Parts: sequence; structure tokens; C-alpha cells
Amino acid sequence: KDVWEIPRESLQLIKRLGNGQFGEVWMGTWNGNTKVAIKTLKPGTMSPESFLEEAQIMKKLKHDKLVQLYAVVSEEPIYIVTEYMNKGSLLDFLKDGEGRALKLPNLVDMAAQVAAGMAYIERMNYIHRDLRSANILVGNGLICKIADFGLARLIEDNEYTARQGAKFPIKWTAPEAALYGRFTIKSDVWSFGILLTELVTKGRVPYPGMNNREVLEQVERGYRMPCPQDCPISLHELMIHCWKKDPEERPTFEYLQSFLEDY
Repeated sequence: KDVWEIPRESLQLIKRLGNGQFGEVWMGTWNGNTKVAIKTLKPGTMSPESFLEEAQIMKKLKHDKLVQLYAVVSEEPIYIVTEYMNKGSLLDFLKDGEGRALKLPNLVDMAAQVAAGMAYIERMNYIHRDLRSANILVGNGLICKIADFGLARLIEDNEYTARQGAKFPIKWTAPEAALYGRFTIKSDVWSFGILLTELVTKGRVPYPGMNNREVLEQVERGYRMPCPQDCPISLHELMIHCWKKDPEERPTFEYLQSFLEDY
């Protein structure tokens, strides 16, 4: 029988943690002693086969800076049981005073963690496609992990041409991806670049006064974001590095991981 399969009896949902277009994520315990997170699938929403494509990828990706899969309940409603992160979303962790009081050297640290996780996915020939503050979960001791592999794909030749329909976060998504549906690890690099922006401005929304419509034209014409306040030019140059038009010209997460790891 399946090694990851588990009996819905051993799961005791206790609190809603978040939502999704295909399901609601909950907090609950497994076998009465381990805190877990359950990513359920709303019945009339998506195919059990599809929902499960995320779990399939999760069983193939194991890194410490990546939310780990604990089990799966393959019968409707589907369940994806994973590691529970105390602090919650990086986005909301910054939007307060706990992680908000956080000083640079500390923020740079968490960033280095996200690069390490990305570097792994890089080597694994995977693509996240939805990299950003809200999808980064924070655990105890300022630990940061990448979560939500709903749109993650194993890179074929080198990119992924979506159905040219799905709508992605215009502000975090690279231009060649949202205009040609040409996604690559380099596209996440662009997104990493915008995450720095967030992680550096207390979880502010990228491209302040503009809208997905506007942001689409400036970036295109070659205009990027300016160095955020109390933000070194040093790592803003890192951000403009991540926002280059030619993806080949953008750095690799390996580089990125070390760069932030050194200061």
C-alpha cells in the first residue's frame, strides 16, 4: 500500500489557517501528538487527480527550507498533510511588530534561507511560479520555508508554456512569463527580486502607486522599482540584477544564496 497514505481518523482538524481557489488549509493534529497543517481540496472544485499533482511533487522534493509533506489522505475530500509552521506567512510576519521590529542583518538572513530553498528547486529542475512573501512560511527561530507547490512544474526542455490562460501575480511575475507564458527558474529569480522588496519594506505591496495594468507597461519599457527606504544600494543592485530583461542575464539562485549569505 501507499507509504504516504493515512487514515482521516488520525487527523483532528482544529483551526482554519488560510484559503485557496481549490481548498481551505487547516491546522490540526495527527495521532494526537504532532502539530500538522492540512491542505484540503474542496469537492466540486478540482480533480482529485490534479489536486494530488502537488503532493506528487512534494514527495520528490525534500529540503530543510521547504515545507515537508507528512502524508496524504487520497479519498475525497483529499488531504495533503504537512509540517506546521508556527509564525505563519512571511508577509503577515512582517506586517506587525514581532518580525517587523526585525533589523536588516536578520531580514537578510531569512532572504538567504529562501535562496537556499530555491537553489535546491533549481538543481531539481523544478519551477515554483508563485514565489513571494505570502507563500513563505515562518517557523520557530526565524526559520523560513517555501510552501504552496500548486503551480510548481518539473522543467521540461527548460521552460513551461502555460495554457496561456492562467492569471499570475502581475507584480511578482517576470515580464517574459506573463507576456509569452515563458516560465523558467529565471522567472522565479525575477520574483525573488521582488520578494527582497517585500522582505525589506515590511511586506509592502510592490510597485506602490501603480496597478497591474500600469505596472505592465513601465516594467516593459524598462522601468523598475527604486531603492526602498533604509535599504542598502548594495542589495538594491541585487534587486536590479534580478530584474534584468534577458533572463540569461539574471543571476542564479546559487549565486543569490551565497551573496545574501555573505555580509
